[PDB]
Amino acid sequence: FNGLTVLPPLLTDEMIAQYTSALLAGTITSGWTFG
Amino acid sequence: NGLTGTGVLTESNKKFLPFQQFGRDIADTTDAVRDPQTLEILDITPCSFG
Amino acid sequence: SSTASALGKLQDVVNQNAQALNTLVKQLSSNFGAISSVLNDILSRLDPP
Ligand SMILES: *[C@@H]1O[C@H](CO)[C@@H](O[C@@H]2O[C@H](CO)[C@@H](O)[C@H](O)[C@H]2NC(C)=O)[C@H](O)[C@H]1NC(C)=O
Repeated sequence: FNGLTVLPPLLTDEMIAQYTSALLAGTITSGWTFG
Repeated sequence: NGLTGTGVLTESNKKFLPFQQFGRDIADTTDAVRDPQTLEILDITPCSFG
Repeated sequence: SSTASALGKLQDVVNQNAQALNTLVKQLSSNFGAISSVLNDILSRLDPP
């Protein structure tokens, strides 16, 4: 801490995991149609 | 004792070896001191900003 | 699980950023030709002009 700061990312890790889970479920149930 | 700086001081649980006077961690920034009267280790943190 | 050093790229990015910050903050202790590297001392030890 000498005048320098670190800002947190807007998306937390839980949300990123949720996106990955949604993508995986979509591709595992609907094929490529959901794209 | 001649070492000057601004911040907020709290109690600390570090254990100085009986001859050091202060401490630094990385890039040579002082973090702890020893008051020459009570002979206890105090911890320094910068005043808040943003 | 077993083999290590499989994630070299992300570790490299982190190390590069940390090293850049470290060298930047360490550069604060150089005279650059002046008489001292601390500003309070030169304030309190010498004539303003
Ligand atoms: C510095 O001198 C002061 C003046 O007496 C000491 O303060 C007292 O010291 C006695 C003996 O250790 C303690 O029982 C008291 O509680 C102290 N009073 C305080 C701190 O208000 C002090 O101990 C001396 N410093 C050192 C390192 O010996």
